[PDB]
Amino acid sequence: AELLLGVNIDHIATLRNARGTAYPDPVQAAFIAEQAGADGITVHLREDRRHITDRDVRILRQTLDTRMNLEMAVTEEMLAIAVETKPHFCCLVPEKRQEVTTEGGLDVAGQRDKMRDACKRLADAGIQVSLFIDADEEQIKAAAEVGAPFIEIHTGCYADAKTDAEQAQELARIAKAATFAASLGLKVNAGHGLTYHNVKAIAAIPEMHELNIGHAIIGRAVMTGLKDAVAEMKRLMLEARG
Amino acid sequence: AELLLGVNIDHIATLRNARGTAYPDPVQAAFIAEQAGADGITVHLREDRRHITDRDVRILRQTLDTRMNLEMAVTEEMLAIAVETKPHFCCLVPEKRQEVTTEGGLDVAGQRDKMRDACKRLADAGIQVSLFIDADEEQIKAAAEVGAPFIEIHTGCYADAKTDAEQAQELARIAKAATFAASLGLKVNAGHGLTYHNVKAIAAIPEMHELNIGHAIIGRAVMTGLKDAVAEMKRLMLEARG
Amino acid sequence: AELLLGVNIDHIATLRNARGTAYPDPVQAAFIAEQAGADGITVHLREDRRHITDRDVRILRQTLDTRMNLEMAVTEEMLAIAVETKPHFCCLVPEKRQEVTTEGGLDVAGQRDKMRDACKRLADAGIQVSLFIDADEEQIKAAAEVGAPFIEIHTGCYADAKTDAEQAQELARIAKAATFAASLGLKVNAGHGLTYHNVKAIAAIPEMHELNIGHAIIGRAVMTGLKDAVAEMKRLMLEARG
Amino acid sequence: AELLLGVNIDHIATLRNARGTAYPDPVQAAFIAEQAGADGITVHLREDRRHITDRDVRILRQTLDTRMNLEMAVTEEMLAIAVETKPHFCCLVPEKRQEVTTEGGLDVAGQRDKMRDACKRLADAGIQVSLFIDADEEQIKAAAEVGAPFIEIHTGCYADAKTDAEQAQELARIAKAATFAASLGLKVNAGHGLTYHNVKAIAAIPEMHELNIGHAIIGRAVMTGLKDAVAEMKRLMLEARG
Amino acid sequence: AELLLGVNIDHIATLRNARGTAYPDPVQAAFIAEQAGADGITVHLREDRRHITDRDVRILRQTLDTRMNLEMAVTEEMLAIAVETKPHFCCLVPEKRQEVTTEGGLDVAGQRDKMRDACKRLADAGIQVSLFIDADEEQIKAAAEVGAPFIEIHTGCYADAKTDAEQAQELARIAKAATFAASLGLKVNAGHGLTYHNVKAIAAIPEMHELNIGHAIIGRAVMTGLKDAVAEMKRLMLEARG
Amino acid sequence: AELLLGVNIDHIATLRNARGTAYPDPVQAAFIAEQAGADGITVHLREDRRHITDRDVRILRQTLDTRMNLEMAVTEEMLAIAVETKPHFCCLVPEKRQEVTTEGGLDVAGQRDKMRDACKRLADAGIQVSLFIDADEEQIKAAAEVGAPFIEIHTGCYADAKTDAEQAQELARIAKAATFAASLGLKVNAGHGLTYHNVKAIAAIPEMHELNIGHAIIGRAVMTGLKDAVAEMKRLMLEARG
Amino acid sequence: AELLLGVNIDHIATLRNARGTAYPDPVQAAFIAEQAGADGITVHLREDRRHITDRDVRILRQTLDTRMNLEMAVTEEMLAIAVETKPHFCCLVPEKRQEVTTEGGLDVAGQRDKMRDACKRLADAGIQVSLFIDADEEQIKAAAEVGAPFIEIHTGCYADAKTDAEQAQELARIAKAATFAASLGLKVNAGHGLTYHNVKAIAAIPEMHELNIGHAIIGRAVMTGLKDAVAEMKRLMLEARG
Amino acid sequence: AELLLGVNIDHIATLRNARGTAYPDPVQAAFIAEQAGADGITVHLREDRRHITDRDVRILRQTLDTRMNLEMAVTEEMLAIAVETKPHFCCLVPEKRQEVTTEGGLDVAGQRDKMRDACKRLADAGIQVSLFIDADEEQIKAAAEVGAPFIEIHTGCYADAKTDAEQAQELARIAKAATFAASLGLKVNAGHGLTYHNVKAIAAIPEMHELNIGHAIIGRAVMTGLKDAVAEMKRLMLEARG
Ligand code: PXP
Ligand code: PXP
Ligand code: PXP
Ligand code: PXP
Ligand code: PXP
Ligand code: PXP
Ligand code: PXP
Repeated sequence: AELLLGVNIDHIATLRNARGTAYPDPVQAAFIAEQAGADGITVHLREDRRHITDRDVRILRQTLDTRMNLEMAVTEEMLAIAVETKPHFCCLVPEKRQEVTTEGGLDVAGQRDKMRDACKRLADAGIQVSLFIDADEEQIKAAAEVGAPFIEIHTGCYADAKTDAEQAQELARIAKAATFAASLGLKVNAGHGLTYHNVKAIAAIPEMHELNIGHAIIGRAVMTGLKDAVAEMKRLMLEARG
Repeated sequence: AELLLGVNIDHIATLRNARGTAYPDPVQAAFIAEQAGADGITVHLREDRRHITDRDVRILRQTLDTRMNLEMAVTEEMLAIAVETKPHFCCLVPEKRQEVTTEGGLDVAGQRDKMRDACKRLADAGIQVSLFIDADEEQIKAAAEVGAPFIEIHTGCYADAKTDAEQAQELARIAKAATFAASLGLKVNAGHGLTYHNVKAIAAIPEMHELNIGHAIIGRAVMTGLKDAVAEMKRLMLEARG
Repeated sequence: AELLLGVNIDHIATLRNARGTAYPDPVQAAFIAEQAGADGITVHLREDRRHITDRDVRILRQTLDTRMNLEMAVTEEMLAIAVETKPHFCCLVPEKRQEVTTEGGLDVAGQRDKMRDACKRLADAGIQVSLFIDADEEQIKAAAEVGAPFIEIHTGCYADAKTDAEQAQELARIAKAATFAASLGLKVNAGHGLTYHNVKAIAAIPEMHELNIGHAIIGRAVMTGLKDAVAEMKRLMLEARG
Repeated sequence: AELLLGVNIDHIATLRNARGTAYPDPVQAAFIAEQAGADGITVHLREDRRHITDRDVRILRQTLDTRMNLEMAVTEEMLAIAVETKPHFCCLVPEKRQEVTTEGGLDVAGQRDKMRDACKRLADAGIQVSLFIDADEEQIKAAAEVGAPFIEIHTGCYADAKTDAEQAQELARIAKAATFAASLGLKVNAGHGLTYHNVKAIAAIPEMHELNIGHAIIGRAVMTGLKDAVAEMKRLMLEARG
Repeated sequence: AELLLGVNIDHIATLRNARGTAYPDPVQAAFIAEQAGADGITVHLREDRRHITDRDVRILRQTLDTRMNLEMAVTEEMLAIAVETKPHFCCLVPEKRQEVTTEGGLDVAGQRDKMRDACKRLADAGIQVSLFIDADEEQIKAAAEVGAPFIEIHTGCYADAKTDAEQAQELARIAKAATFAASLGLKVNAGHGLTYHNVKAIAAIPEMHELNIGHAIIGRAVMTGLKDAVAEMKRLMLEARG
Repeated sequence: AELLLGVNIDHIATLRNARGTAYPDPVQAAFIAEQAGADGITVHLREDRRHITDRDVRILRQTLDTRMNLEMAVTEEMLAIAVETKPHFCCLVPEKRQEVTTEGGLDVAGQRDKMRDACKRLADAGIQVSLFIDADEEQIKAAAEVGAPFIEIHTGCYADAKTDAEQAQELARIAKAATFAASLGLKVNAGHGLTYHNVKAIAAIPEMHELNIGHAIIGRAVMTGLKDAVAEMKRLMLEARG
Repeated sequence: AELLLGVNIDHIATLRNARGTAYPDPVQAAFIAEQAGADGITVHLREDRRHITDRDVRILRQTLDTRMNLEMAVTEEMLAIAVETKPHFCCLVPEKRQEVTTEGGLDVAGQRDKMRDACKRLADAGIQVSLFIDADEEQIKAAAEVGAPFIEIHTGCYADAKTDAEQAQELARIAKAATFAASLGLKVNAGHGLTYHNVKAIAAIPEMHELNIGHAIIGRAVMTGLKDAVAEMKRLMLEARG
Repeated sequence: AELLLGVNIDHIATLRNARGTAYPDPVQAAFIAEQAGADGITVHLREDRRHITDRDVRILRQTLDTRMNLEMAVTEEMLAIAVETKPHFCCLVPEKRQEVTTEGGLDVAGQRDKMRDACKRLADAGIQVSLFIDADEEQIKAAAEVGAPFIEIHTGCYADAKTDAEQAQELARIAKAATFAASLGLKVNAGHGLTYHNVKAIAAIPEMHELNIGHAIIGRAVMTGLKDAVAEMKRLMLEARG
């Protein structure tokens, strides 16, 4: 099967929420992405509704032609929204109310019960769960044990590497983590900080199932337009695999 | 002489600052806009460097092929920077820091002395001053008496009008204010809230020298790309005048 | 006051409804059209929901950046839906459950009580009413007398003209009818059967406020794409006025 | 031997037939498609001529630069039309006058005499026959036994799969069925319900000769234009094979 | 009314007829032209079928969305074909079997009876006749007297002018001829040798109803593509009139 | 090494020569093609200067950025011009003057001495010689014995095959001939009649060095423009080899 | 009638001559420009052949579809080249210190016999002569006295104005000089330093016959490509006259 | 893994410096290239600042989203600039006669102490150093001996080959030199004179890390625009490795 691309459109909403106006509309962006290389659309419903809103989730759930990947913190509010929304995928992330963006991976190994119940609860509601974690063997083994079918490896450290060596070290760390996760029966994704110049090495990793990318695509889109921004990212991804 | 377009690129920076990375870069957005219909580039340096930064102003000042319109609050920090930067145009606006955007016009009539000096100060630097004000005769007479070459009428109320009637009222108000301003020897600009659907009626106002538009252009841009977004806005404006 | 274009996206749904699938989605078409020259989006909620559905109307009302023009028959059902949806505009038309399309013109002059009540009811909910009528001064006088602020002249006979002379005659007739309409205080729109080759003569009529075009645009769109189809239509319309 | 694409333009006519007008014209669509990646054009001449008409078939047979694949039910009428038109390919399908679309699969195993005669008759006129069947080895063995050189596996159950597991199962089933088909000397096509997101798994099946896709392409076309819609589909198909 | 453009597609056929292949097909070119600025499609059925064939006329007559302008010599063969074909317009030209192209205008003043019967015969068959003639008062008066509703002034001499003065003289000669023709009640067209650099002066002439252009459009199309080639010619024409 | 594309621009001239004007100009068409996938430009100087002229060869020789492939008949006039012009490649073909195009291959086996000298003569000028021949071993052995570096297999019969079977026969014949030619140390090219739909099977033949294609490319060009036409042909060829 | 644009392609050669290679080729740039809004092509053959070369001139003279405007210094070498070349226009420019004014134009009032001689000589050969001069009444009287039919006003000072005031002044001086020149029977062009942002004010001057623009267009072309850069400039010019 | 492309934007500055103006601006060309396939940007800061200037370097260092490859001659001025500039890469090149070999590369084997010194010094500052040298074993041993981590092979001879044979020879010599260089622990780049038609053979060499290309891309850009020129070059490179 081919490498999939999940396009995170949160930042379309962050441009909108800077004013009280309704544009640009994430609902439009999703249609564009889905027709230009996206295999899924991702939204992170933050507790503070900083960008994506309940209104967005609600309409997107009815308009997406592919499937929704709902990113959210593991809280009662979100599990409840998640269960009612029935998104195809749900990606559990850690979240501070005023963090710049998603900081690190979930602390699964240190909250086994909490994650186990959440996975169970989402799974009963027919949602395929993905735990966003660091390329960390302990967290990976834990994710598998709490029952999650997917993990999504945080590519931030790789993305922020300051030197070519630091970068190669993070790459290898991620590739090995991915291999270990698959050996435990997990399906594995990756995301955060992926760009047009750093994505191919990540996409070359065989175990990768889907990459979730947002900011870099939206950043290219304001110059170039979303359609091309997405098509270009999807092109580079398949090139790395061929 | 033709109606001019000033593109505000603040929101390119908004998108960039949502994260710690450097893209999208306001410097790229300016080249694009200048080559697609913009006659000048506007940047608003907020006290809280929310979006546009000193870095941005410093490089932009060296890369713009047209000219800078520096929107700023009337404070000593800003006046010093302006005198220092020598932007072709300077647009004085009220500011609070935690504001969603620039609300209404400047209280010029109520601070004649403070405005009188800033105008003289900036003009001695060879900068052309624009006072962002409400479509209010008291304020226009003030701006005139104080010596500012330009005023920029706030189109916010017109943009937010809730009914067709309310819109029409706000329009006639801006149109009558523009004629009045012109009769006092002021050159008049307009801006804030202008979109692809409400710009023409404002562009048709004879006295209008330049319209400063930002958010609606960036909003169209994440869908179509900055180039077409700017070219479209400019096309609508020239059509209005024709 | 620029000639406006209202894009009827009914036929996007005509294509969607031929199968059980959900694409093409009217919601996407609306965003494209509103950004390519459409000043308003029009949908005909038929008694038989052959294309636009309650879902489309419910979501469109939330995603439209411009304004909805709800075409509907005068029935208790429709009037209830309209009062609740609160479209910006509402266009009342004659409906025969099994018709190929709107055959043409409401009999207002013979149902003044019915139309009078409909108009008031919709106006009470804040909806600007448009009575779809033939280029007939008796019908027009009636529309004015019943209180509708708008009328839309049926351009179908003009569109189906079999000879250049028949066409010329229906043009003159539409033109005289529109001038009469305006002298009564009515705002006048026109629609049905307009094409890329017959639209200019109608757009040239000075009294025209908005043209409502659907089928020709969708027919061009499957070939060239909605964006260019809408833009071309709007371009020809503005050329006619110049 | 490259995977071929057969573009079914039935739905261009679906849009044309909603009115009395003659556009969009299937004849134009055919030229566009044949020049954008289509290797053959497909039309379904329905008993009720709801879309493609005798005119379309008569003109298409003269304007096609590639080859026609006539989809039709097995009736004396159709067989007579086919013998006279002499399409390069003919695809026999089950037809119920009022169906939404081809429901799926001919019952060949239970009408061997009928199908045997049809196949011979068409082959006598030089037409290469294709029996549209379900991924069913009994039906497939029969198609081979009756003398048809081609079969087209119905991909509808796979397209309408409600769960990833159901989908995976219909894929495996289509795949095993195709391999069995080939071992019998049959050439195997596939069609119905294929989309931009579900086409690769089908295109990857090595035995596949030509995919016949219609609705998804037209649905994308109203948005982006036929040319790009066909090209995108063909591009994804060739990527799956590589 | 706006200046119309009749696109002559003969040369699409001349490229085709250089081989025994069927491409490029005039039928495709006509659809493109008609959707890119053409108001009518012109074909010259030559006695030697050098480019356009009976097959072309026959299919075009069924596919054109606008109307056909049949150019032909005044011979029994053509009058008969013309009457059976019932094209909207028929343009009578003089013709040698092996001339490079149409050489000059019809000799109407010297074949009054012949032209009178031909006009009559075509007119009974409901065809609007146009006599292609030189910008010559005697020929123009004659055309009017023999009954033709249209004349088409040969722009060849203007097109071939060797010097700027020779050119200005031909321009004036054509403008005066056009004025004289209109004064006699004739509707007037122009064509032959019109290019992207010489068309505007011709289009600026008020009496001009439709320009018929071929070679230059096809010559640009091989580089640029027909759509743009036509749109560009149509753009220049309307510019000259505004 | 990759499969090369040689674009024959003769038919650009065909279109130009249909009239007395200078457009379209082969010189423009060459720049376009060289920048869109062509690795060389081919021009066939016919004795009757039907399309390409001495002017064309003289300027082209100075403007080509890649290299010229001069197709000519084996006559003294031509040999002299070739020796004079110094084209990188020279392709010897049979010619009659009133022929629709180049029919079959050169009779090399039957004129060994004449061909032996032309080859030696041209090679002494530093020109690489290609003998246009039929996929016939007798001719290939002849071309080998005579000293020509290259042979170009005539793909005409393959292009004209009337049935799928006949096509397959012609293909295997060209494929086996190419391998044979290669085994005798000849470099092999192919051409004549290659289209967008039959090129791949020929491109896939391993031994093929360069395919010379003209008419189908010019034919696509009047619709889409030379650039896309060439780029498309080249894309299909590289796909075949991959 | 129509304001004309002459594109100076000198800097195409400037980029080519930076190396020993032949690309980019001015011959190609000329075809692009002539089909994108250029009404003529300008090349300045410098004595030192810094950019444009003898071959450029020789070949361009055979490939231009419009006309050549040969720019040259007044020497015997150039007069003989121009006489032999027969360009349509010749623009005499200063190339040495003993030829220019303190501003940049050709010193005509100081070389009256030389110019009188060049003018008469070029004219005998059928070349229309333009004298490149300053917006200077003395030089203009001189040009009129000497026999030149055209003058081309140097817009450099205007283009280099450092302040708005300074710019308005130079504009004025050019406009006045244009009116003055016209009153003496001279046709007048303008050029040097014209850009996308300063051209409209110059285009609006009514007496302007043609604007000669080079560097800004090529400067834009490296980013957007020559076609759009030329088209855009022409569009801006026509907007200025509407 | 992926072959990389470094775009040299020197000639953007070459076109700008031909005048006193600031356009075209290298800062813009860099954003375009980095988003169109460039993996790095190269600027050669010449002692004479013929094209790239100090401001270019200073600003580019702050705007590049990828990395800078500073090309410079080995002098104290440049070493200090590079040390202070901290570009990611530095490519040492000959700028004076007493620095080059008879071919074009830097004479390392003849200035071993100087290079050993530059290499060590740049390295201490974190700059990866590349020595631009000939496909010469002696210079390569020297570069290895001296400590440089990279060499960039001069492809000029290969690019200027006058005959196919001559070209195959230089290709071979480059390939051998690449393998040899790699065997000594050096990473290797290539560049100078690479074009759209000669790059694939160089890209196919496995040891190649990055190709540095400038003039051909800018040469193409003036025609097609920088974005497509960069994209096209990158596409050709990747095709070569597939
Ligand atoms: C779990 C997860 N995956 C992917 C992303 C996408 O990150 P980026 O916007 O950096 O591409 C995010 C950012 O919210 C995330 O939180
Ligand atoms: C202070 C200020 N902010 C922003 C803008 C532009 O705002 P908007 O983004 O709505 O066009 C203007 C121009 O009126 C302005 O003066
Ligand atoms: C009242 C009215 N106006 C305009 C239209 C649009 O018509 P068309 O699809 O013919 O463009 C319709 C569709 O029936 C309509 O009912
Ligand atoms: C009567 C007539 N009008 C117009 C044309 C178009 O001429 P051109 O191909 O030169 O544009 C022709 C050429 O056949 C013609 O004969
Ligand atoms: C003599 C000759 N003519 C024409 C061509 C190209 O022909 P076509 O136009 O069919 O590609 C070739 C290349 O085979 C050729 O050798
Ligand atoms: C006489 C003349 N006119 C116009 C131009 C065009 O100047 P620019 O390249 O500045 O647009 C030039 C420069 O070659 C010139 O010499
Ligand atoms: C060391 C080096 N590499 C690569 C290049 C690129 O050369 P070209 O401009 O010929 O593509 C240059 C020329 O600046 C160079 O000096």
